[PDB]
Amino acid sequence: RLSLQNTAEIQHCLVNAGDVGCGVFECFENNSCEIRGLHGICMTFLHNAGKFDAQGKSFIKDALKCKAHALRHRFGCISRKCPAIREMVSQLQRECYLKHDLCAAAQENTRVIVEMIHFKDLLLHEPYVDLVNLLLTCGEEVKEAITHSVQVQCEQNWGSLCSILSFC
Amino acid sequence: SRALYFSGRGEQLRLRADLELPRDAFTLQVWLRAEGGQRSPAVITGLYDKCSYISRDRGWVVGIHTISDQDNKDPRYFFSLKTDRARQVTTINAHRSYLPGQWVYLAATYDGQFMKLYVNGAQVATSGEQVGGIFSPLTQKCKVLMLGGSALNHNYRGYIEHFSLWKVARTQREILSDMETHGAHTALPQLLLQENWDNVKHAWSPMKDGSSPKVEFSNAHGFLLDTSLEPPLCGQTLCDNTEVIASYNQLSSFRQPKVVRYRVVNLYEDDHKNPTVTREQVDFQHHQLAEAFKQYNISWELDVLEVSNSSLRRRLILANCDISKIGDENCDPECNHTLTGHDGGDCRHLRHPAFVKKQHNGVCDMDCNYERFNFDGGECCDPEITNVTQTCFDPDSPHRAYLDVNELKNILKLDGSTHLNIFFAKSSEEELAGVATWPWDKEALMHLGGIVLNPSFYGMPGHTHTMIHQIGHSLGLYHVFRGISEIQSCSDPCMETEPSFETGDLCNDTNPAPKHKSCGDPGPGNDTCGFHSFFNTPYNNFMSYADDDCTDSFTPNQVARMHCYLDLVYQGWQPSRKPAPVALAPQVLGHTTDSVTLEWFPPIDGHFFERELGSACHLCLEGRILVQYASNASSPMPCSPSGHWSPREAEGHPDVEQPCKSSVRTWSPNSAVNPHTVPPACPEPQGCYLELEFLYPLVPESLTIWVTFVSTDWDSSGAVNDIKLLAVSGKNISLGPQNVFCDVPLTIRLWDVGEEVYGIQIYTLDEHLEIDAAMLTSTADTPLCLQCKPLKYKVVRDPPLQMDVASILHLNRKFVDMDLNLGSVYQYWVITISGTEESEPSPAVTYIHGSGYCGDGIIQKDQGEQCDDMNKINGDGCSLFCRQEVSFNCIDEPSRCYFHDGDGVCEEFEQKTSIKDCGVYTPQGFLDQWASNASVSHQDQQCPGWVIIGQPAASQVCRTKVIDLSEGISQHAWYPCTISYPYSQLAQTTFWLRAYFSQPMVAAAVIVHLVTDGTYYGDQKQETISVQLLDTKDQSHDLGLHVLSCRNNPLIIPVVHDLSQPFYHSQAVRVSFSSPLVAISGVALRSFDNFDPVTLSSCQRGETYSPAEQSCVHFACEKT
Amino acid sequence: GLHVLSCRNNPLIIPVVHDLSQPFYHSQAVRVSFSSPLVAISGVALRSFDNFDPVTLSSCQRGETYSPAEQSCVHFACEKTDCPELAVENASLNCSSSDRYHGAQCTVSCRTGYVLQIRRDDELIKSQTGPSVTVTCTEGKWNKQVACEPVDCSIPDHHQVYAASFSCPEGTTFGSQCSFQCRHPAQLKGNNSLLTCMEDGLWSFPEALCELMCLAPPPVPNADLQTARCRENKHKVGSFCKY
Ligand SMILES: [Ca+2]
Ligand SMILES: [Ca+2]
Ligand SMILES: [Ca+2]
Ligand SMILES: [Ca+2]
Ligand SMILES: [Ca+2]
Ligand SMILES: [Ca+2]
Ligand SMILES: [Ca+2]
Ligand SMILES: [Zn+2]
Repeated sequence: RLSLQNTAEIQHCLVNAGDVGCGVFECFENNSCEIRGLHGICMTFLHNAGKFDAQGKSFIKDALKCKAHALRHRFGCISRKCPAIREMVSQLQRECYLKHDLCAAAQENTRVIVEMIHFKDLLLHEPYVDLVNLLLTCGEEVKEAITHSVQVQCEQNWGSLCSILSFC
Repeated sequence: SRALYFSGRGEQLRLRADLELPRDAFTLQVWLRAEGGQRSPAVITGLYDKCSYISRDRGWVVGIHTISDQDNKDPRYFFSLKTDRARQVTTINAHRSYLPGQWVYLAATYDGQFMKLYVNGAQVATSGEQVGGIFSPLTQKCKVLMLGGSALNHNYRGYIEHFSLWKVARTQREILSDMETHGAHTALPQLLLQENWDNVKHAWSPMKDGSSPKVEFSNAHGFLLDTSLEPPLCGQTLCDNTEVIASYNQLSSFRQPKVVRYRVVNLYEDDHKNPTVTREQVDFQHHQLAEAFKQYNISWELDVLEVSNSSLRRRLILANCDISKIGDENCDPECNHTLTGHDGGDCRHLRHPAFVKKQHNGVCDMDCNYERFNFDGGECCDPEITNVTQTCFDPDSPHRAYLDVNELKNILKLDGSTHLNIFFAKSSEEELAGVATWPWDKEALMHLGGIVLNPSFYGMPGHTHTMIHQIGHSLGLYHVFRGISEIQSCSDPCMETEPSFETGDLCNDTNPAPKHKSCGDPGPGNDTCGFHSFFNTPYNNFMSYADDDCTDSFTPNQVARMHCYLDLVYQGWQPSRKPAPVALAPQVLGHTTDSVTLEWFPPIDGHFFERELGSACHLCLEGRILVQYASNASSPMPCSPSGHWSPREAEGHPDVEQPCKSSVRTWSPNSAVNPHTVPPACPEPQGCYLELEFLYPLVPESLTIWVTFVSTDWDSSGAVNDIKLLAVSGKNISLGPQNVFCDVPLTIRLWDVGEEVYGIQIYTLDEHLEIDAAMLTSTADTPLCLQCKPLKYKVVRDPPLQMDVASILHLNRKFVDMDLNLGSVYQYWVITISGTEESEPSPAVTYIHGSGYCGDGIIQKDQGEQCDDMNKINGDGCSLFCRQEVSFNCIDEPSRCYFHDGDGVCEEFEQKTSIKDCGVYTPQGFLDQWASNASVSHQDQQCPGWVIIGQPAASQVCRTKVIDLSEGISQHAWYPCTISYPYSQLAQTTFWLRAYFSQPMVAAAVIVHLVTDGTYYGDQKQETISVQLLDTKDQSHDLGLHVLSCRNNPLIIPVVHDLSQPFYHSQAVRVSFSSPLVAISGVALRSFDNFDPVTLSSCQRGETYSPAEQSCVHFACEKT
Repeated sequence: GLHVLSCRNNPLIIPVVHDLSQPFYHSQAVRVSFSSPLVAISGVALRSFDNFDPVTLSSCQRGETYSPAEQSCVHFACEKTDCPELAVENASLNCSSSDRYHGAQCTVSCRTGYVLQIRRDDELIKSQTGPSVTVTCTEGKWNKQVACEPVDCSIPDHHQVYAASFSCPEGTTFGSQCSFQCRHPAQLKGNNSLLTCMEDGLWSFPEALCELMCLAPPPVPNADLQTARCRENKHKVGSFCKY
């Protein structure tokens, strides 16, 4: 259901925007498929890569490069339907994260990622959903910290709604 | 003689210093044949001041470039000149887009004050901006003449012959004399040089590294009696020519009862049951056709073809319903049908998400049988799950409930070359019963053409002349209401306000009409434009959309059109093997005391040789050469191995109606994907490639590609990566990237390819390019043409030949009549003999020996002659039959003719047409006031503002996307040269200019003379200027912000205010902008003609108001 | 367009706004359309201008007038009666008739290097491109006043002569001659440095050039010049000296 003019402008951006920077994911925002936060992903994680350790910086640069390059190359003959677009975006995200060792790098900087993650951000965008879903599969201490953080902000912004949804 | 072939890669030459170079006057004249797709801007020859380090523009340059540099569309010849005394370059271009592959004589004359550029010996450009000598003798050694392309690699691709140059500006008489010499070599005092190319190195030197072009022999300096009878604006074939249609109108022998073999195709089941149309319908429709066309000398041999396939009879043969359509979330009434699932759910909106449970059941569900539910994921299209004849609405399954007519034609592979194949479908549309191929279309003679009809109306009384209307479509007959209803808009150049041979229906006997369904005269309000009513509309004509009962005739012009289209397009359809006659009457070249030369035209189909089947000679041409179109096409599927593919659009002849636009009749990298799917980008520089194959492998001589659209963004590589020739040897001959023009097809010479060649592989990196068709021409006397016999001719005269001559045959289409007598009148005609068979004799020509004839250099108005150039070539301002060509007024015998528009002189009929020569002519102007004083924001001695005062030199030309503003610009225009260039502060200094005028007055518009638009080469932003009008009370009436452009320069800005307020006499115009690169050489008040409410607001009886002078003053006389 | 009704504003006065470039349109009627059945209108009034109407004003010629109050342009019998002796400076007067009666024509033509400025009775100076214009005593009045102005070739810049400074003691008006002086190291080579201005608005051919040569290169320390020709001071731009 993605508009043809949207497809043309996204492929123009991709062939124009380089591998580095937010340029690839900047144009991907404001699309008909409503997959948002990619520009936010790049912007926030390039803010906070300095807070990440040296291995964290290496991993985050590698993941950004993988995302841009792969999402540009594999954006070929996929059907016009948005659900397929979201599925392939999630697949590319998880593939880059697993091939660049998201789990251990997150383990070294659990507090930092706790700082970036926000309840509104996970409530709004499916990318950060994929990130946190993989994060809960990246270490018992890391998943415990992520659960504590998500409970804290979820109850801050929801109150009793968060508790009643989290039955036990 | 000899000619020089330049490949365009830098095979340039410098004139040796042994020969002097003229300083005041000269005349260049060369024969040439320019291949298409030159690197724009392209140079062929030029004089350069090699010692002028900063201003290399001094000198003169000839060549071809595109008018409207941005998104290049107009490749034309040009000449540019800048004398050393002059401060800048003037330039001029050709009148029309140059035709590639044609031998043309080009000349350029400069007398020191008049610069003239003449094509084909006809005047097309004159100017006088540059004055005085080109350069002082002091810099004579600095001047170097260098040919083949500029040092900027602006090379030329093609052939050059007879490089001649005078030291004086020759007259039109002189240049036409030199043209008719066409290669005469002799020394004259004014002739600086006359090159025969025999010893080029004697007077010329090559570039470095031996970049030398090729030397060949001049095939022909000129060819008399140009056979390229181009069809009119609405014309598409030779059948549209007025001369041939008149000849067919006069010759009833040409219209002997036309037996046409037409075949009706019927479909049965496997057991030969359930016909698409019953035999009674076929017989009744054939009888109606016979009754309709016996009076037009037309008889129809009815052939009936039958095909039996039960697997196809059950399914639905949709018409005008594309398979790629349906399910596109948009309602398509032509595709809306129950067997299409109401356009696959687009034309049927309902509460869909209640049937999600119906999915995954493994059984076809009607609610799931829509695009939203993926047509149950193909369950309804699965034959095992359910029947596919009423459920398969998904347009992917090979077992679909429906197909289109084109796929059926692909299955059939019929003999359309010998019969008009008739097919049947469902006529969903109400205005017509189907869509039929035109005679000029690709598929008319191919197995894809035919007429589709609805069996519900076929053979039905009351609905029988609609099939006649479809046949009229198939015979090239335009709609009798064309020119009113079929126009693109009211500005369509095919306005049929009156019945004519070139407007709308192209018939002089068909009254103008709108798209009227009924068979009565349309009432008021039926006009699409609304300008005029309709009188005596041909509703009785079979062609009109009138009801089939009322449509009962065909106008004689339509009869002649059908005759001509049968004779030319449908040669193989008619029975017998009678040879094709000569389309037009033979022409009298010239007569001696007792001998006169006679030539005629080739056969209308063009087949100069015998029409034998199987052998390729049925497409052989003169000189025993062969020319063919693209036979088969293919390309790889994206994201898929191999690909196969077969785009029929990229095959055959070029069919696009208008180039420089994305047209569906062309192959595209985008057009090879699923529309409901993201199109993959074509790969990295290996080359997204489309391969073509030809019907007959052959040793080639030249190749041509009809590009229709191209990406406008990147470089000049033409968006084409490489061309890979496919010979029978299996070798892939790489040609590298080429240069493209959106209209002119790419032409390439194939001299080095001496091997049999069957195909081609075009490689492009473009994601928007389009290719229409391809064509190939063979070398001289190719072996595929030797075995076959060329057609001959016999010339018969009234009175007959005095000597008992059997016409000794005619293979050169030439004869000379020894039998002549002064004053005696003779009638001439010719018969085309294809061996022993006899063709229709050509129309006779009446000639009087020793009498004035069309083409003797003397006008004979009694013959209807409007010009006599003594030349039988169109395009020189005088047509083939002594009628002045459009926009080319001329006098004198022989008629030296000129492009009247744009030369610089205005006349009575140019007032309403030539704004360039006469200006705008509405009663709101237009004697423009020019600046008398000019104050600017950044005034300096280097870049003064007072250059804005008055009209600047018209030789100044706007430069688009300037790298920087040199001091040469400042000498004519003002730009802020004083200010520096800090990129953090260049956007805040609002540079402004105040052009004051000698006497304040209001203006209809504002003329802004932009030398530089201010746009940077690396920036896509067009600079904005805040135009304000400063009046006598100095009120800054800010007209507002407007976008600059070199294309619109001189920019014309309309002026609007409030009616409740009066005008205001504008003393000055202030233009303010944030662009340091904007240079304006002058601002003009396009003054209002004869009205001014300013002082009119205070008038009383006893005092008058000057209309033109636009002020109210006390008066002495009047009121008596 | 659409306007909102109100009893307070009754009678409603609506101004007229249109393109002033286009002429007006003589209103024969006013159409008011509304979707309210309760609207009752008792009269429509055209509140006209004083004396201006570009409609017929757009098509007027010399010899016909335009009535102020009634605002239309019509042919007239009287007016345009003033023909004294036609004197134009720096111009040639080809008079059709020597007498200055009604209908006398005289073509005023600007001479070499002259621009024809046409001053009429009001604030419109229109410099016609044609150097010659025929002023007619239409009913005994010269319909246009004409004059001839001189021309100039502007100041000569470095494009005229490179590596030179241009002095114009008498300006650039027609007949002037500006002198270019070769700024060092450029030197004068030729016959004359006074470039003359013609009627073309462009200066004369360069009778001299300002050649820029580098002097003899200084001896590079601890190095000897290998190029014998370089001991001279005459070394054009790009001359090479090997050390
Ligand atoms: Ca559809
Ligand atoms: Ca189902
Ligand atoms: Ca007609
Ligand atoms: Ca095509
Ligand atoms: Ca004649
Ligand atoms: Ca001719
Ligand atoms: Ca003209
Ligand atoms: Zn039709």
